Amino acid sequence: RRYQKSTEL
Amino acid sequence: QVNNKVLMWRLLKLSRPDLPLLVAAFFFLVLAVLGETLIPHYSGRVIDILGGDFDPHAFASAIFFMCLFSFGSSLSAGCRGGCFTYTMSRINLRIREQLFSSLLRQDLGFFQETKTGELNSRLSSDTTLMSNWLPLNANVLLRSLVKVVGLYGFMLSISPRLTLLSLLHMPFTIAAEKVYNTRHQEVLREIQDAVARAGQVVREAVGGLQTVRSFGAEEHEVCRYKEALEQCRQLYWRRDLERALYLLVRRVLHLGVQMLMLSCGLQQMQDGELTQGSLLSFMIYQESVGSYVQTLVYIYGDMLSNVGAAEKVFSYMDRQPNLPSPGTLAPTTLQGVVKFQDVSFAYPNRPDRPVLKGLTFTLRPGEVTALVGPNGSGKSTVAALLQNLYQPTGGQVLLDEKPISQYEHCYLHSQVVSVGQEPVLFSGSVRNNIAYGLQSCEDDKVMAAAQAAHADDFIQEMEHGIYTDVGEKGSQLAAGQKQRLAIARALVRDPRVLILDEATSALDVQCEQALQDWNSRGDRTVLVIAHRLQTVQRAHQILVLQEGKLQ
Amino acid sequence: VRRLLGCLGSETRRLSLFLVLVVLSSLGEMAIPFFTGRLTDWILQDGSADTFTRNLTLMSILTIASAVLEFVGDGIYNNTMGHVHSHLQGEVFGAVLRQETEFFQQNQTGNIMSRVTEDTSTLSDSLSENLSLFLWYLVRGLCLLGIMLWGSVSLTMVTLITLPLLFLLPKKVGKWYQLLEVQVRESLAKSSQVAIEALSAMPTVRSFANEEGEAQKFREKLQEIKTLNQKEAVAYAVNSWTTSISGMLLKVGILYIGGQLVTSGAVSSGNLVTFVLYQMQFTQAVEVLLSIYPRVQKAVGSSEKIFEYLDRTPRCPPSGLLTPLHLEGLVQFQDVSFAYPNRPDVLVLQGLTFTLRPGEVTALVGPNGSGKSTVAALLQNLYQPTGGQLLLDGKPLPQYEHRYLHRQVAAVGQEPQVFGRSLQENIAYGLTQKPTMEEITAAAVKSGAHSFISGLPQGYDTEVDEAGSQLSGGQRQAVALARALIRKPCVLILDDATSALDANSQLQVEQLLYESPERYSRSVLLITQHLSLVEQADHILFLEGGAIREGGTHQQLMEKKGCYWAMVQA
Ligand SMILES: Nc1ncnc2c1ncn2[C@@H]1O[C@H](COP(=O)(O)OP(=O)(O)OP(=O)(O)O)[C@@H](O)[C@H]1O
Ligand SMILES: Nc1ncnc2c1ncn2[C@@H]1O[C@H](COP(=O)(O)OP(=O)(O)OP(=O)(O)O)[C@@H](O)[C@H]1O
Repeated sequence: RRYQKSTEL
Repeated sequence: QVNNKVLMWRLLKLSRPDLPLLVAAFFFLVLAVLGETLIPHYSGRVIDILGGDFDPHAFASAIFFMCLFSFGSSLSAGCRGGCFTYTMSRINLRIREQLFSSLLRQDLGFFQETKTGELNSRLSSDTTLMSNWLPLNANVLLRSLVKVVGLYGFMLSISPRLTLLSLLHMPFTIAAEKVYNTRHQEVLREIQDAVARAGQVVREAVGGLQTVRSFGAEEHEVCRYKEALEQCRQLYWRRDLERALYLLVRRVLHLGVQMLMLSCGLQQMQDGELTQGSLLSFMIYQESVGSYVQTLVYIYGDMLSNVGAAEKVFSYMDRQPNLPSPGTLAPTTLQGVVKFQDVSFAYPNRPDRPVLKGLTFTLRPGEVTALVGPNGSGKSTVAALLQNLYQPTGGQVLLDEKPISQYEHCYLHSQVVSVGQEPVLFSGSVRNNIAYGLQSCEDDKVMAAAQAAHADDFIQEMEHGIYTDVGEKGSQLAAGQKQRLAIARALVRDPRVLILDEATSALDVQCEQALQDWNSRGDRTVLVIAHRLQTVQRAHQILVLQEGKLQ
Repeated sequence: VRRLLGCLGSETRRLSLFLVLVVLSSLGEMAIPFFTGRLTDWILQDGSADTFTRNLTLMSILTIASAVLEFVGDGIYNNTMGHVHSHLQGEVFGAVLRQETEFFQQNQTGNIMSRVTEDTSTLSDSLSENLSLFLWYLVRGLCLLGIMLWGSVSLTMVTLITLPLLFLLPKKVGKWYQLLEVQVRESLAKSSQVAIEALSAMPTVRSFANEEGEAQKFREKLQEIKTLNQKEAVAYAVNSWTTSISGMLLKVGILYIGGQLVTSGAVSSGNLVTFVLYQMQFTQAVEVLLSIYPRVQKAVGSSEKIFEYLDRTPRCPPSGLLTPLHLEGLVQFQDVSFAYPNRPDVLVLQGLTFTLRPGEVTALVGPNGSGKSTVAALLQNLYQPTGGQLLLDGKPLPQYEHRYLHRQVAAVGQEPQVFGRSLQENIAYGLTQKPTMEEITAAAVKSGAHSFISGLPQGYDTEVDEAGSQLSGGQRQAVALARALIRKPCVLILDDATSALDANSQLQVEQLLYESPERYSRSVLLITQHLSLVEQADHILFLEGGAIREGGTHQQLMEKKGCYWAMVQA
């Protein structure tokens, strides 16, 4: 598994 | 299609009054992209400088340009999200208010047919899904598209032979991302169906437990809920297997292109056509150009869902209401003659099913009128037609020798009031609920209305007098007190034609009748709806109602 | 608590194999930064092409063998956590259905709805997703720190001093920003409750010309958000500044110390590239673990509501064990007195005593209220009597088996609820075995529903939706009557059978009641307001005030000129 950073606004 | 083109231009016209914020936000977008793309170019130039002398005229220039663009990229990216979060909030509050104003003027047949579950999703969740179009989905798509071109602009400057091998494996990365995003949305839709299917099994068992225990089917409903979970569990495992298979493909492919360029790039550098500085600037770009293609394909998939979630709202807002033309007639002479002339009504939701069959009667202002009939005859439909809530299919309703749809909307409902069959109490205070819909009133009239309707006796039991807060839906007071509040809500308005619809409500109809004879004054028309004949008498006339026909 | 969260014990062989594959995958993943520092030292001092080939094939195998072991490790864990979540969710449904009947009246259905449907599914799916991420990055955060010590201690130690000094300001401002983000989401959802409250009562709003007033009330809630929204938008810009600046300032701090060290000849330039590449991967493993941990702490905080619901004990007595082969059908009341335990201060029923026998019909009549339908509730073991004794064939009701008793006692409710299923199974609800096709036809024959159900386009397989939309009140009575006739009950309860029945099925009701050949093995208790069936009843009792007032047969009671004489003359 790998963390996916929520997209920057 | 052209249907998506109008939704393109309609969503752009929504954000027109945010022009100075978009210009300042799109400035910081361009300033940040140019700031970051030049950073790895100066990274390799420092290393190439670090093979000779430490001359100030080139080494200190490259170091200063490193910190200036690192400051320029980070400071601009902070202000880009600052001006885009404020833009999305302004769009979100604009379309919430505009939708709720347009939903409030629809005809009453719209709310009967439409479930309340759908209107809550359009108001709460779909407005958020449409305000993400310009500040988020067009922000990321424009930022990633310019950056991808900028990375390939520098790669062509470094080595035109090496940048061709990046384009060869590209069509796989676009195709693999597009396949996975198609499959993932298909599964996540099937999850939503099977989750609500399991919740439908517990829907019947918990609510109708009395029928369940009457037949001993508790182990049956456990068996059906255990089976409905096994259908969900198969789809939960299918989503995780496909997701963990895509990561393994991405990790092998990423290593594959890293070895192809470390090997072939080194062979080119030993021939003298590349320097160590230009190789380091080439490798930093290549790790970054793969991560921007994946974002670009994923976001463009999500932009189509934002438009699709913005087409449900624009269809609810643009639906034409089925209402008569508004009237401007407000005479001061309103003695209150009500005439019915062969009226026939069919419900718009269920047409060709007649309720009224040519009713005809007349109300005199100084007298009392009573309506009696069996359950389901349609007494409450006569109450609804008297307040301009519907349009009769045949005949007409005459009020002071005028059709009832020809009056002003605020003036008529301030003179023809009613008490509902099932009273509804809102979430405001007691004083705000007695004077509901009134622009201005004094505290004396509110007290006097409670005195006339026997609501002042229990209003002093609980503290703060009439400023006590009521709970939501009115679930704080007794059922008997709720009818007294509803009755006092009618009388404070000083009405002209009065309609009381207790019907199944009893044990208080004689408390009202004993003080005032159905609150008949001598110039106020009173209509009382009851189920039993032995209850009125007071009424000057009586009109029995059977299957939509008067006797 | 974590001790009560000690489930999933039966799967400890499968979870241990996962924990051996995550460490093997974490050791083989870090070969990539190791063989970039050996290549950057190979170029700086030249060498054979064998060492280039040998260093590439070890980075070939270890990176490929690290992606496969993660994929095998991932699916294993995803297979087992699917079973644990599904087994517990089905386990919490068995507990609520075994609770007492009084749980389900005063408390809202929707409160029971939330705790079962999405307070367990979304709780488990959030926890199972956030536990593996905490488990994956802890081992990578621990295996990276192991080789940092082996590489060089001087630059390793200077990381740990500057780490908590650089990870206080990002989470202090990070705490402030998420406080403002949840204040917007609460005020946005609060305004939706105001708007949907006025929309569900549109006839009341329209009749008072208050469409303008409801638009002003909504515009007041939205104007409150905009005041606090400008401060929230600034707090997003400062949070993006502090995270970016503090992250970048860390990178230049370690480069200066390493550059001074590598220019003194203490370490080669190859080892500096490995260490810097480990610095970013170790920092990312800390900031991911710092964000996951509040989410896991939130999930276990809400897990105490589920386990309290599972651990509570029912108030009703447990089911009996006796299953006799044949029942005669005799039932008697011995001075019973029932009170609702929700308000035990009020005695709904008191002083009830009558006996029922097969072949005779006993009718219960009275006014509205006065515990009419409450007598039917006590007979089919829905509540326990506060006083008196209840006897069925010489035995008390809770001594009998739960499934067998309800198969021999059938009742018709005041408003018979119907479920959305096939009507072939809806007629044969709750049976231990599926009956054949003849009995459902025979049940429709004895109920009078066959004249309508055979006219359906699908007939016995006609689907019905929720709340019985595609049926009339009279057809709802007919579908319920056949449901109580398949099992051939020894004691039959008939409450409000003809509320909306004025057709041929009413004639079949009295034919079954008074002239059918099977009445001699059945006992019928009848509660309807139609006096035509009362005058033919073998026994008629009057109910008023929750007690027996007048009794006897039919003809014995008008000669007394009692309460039965009242509504007959009326
Ligand atoms: N909102 C509605 N939508 C569709 N049909 C309706 C609606 N309200 C009433 N009807 C129909 O109108 C008839 C009865 O109308 P109404 O509610 O005025 O009767 P009532 O006798 O005054 O009421 P009650 O049911 O309280 O005795 C029935 O055929 C019913 O199905
Ligand atoms: N869950 C409950 N909590 C409190 N009181 C209840 C509850 N269920 C029923 N009651 C009350 O107890 C009595 C039970 O109703 P009852 O047996 O008298 O029915 P009924 O109205 O006479 O029936 P029918 O509609 O067939 O004429 C009623 O007075 C009712 O208000």
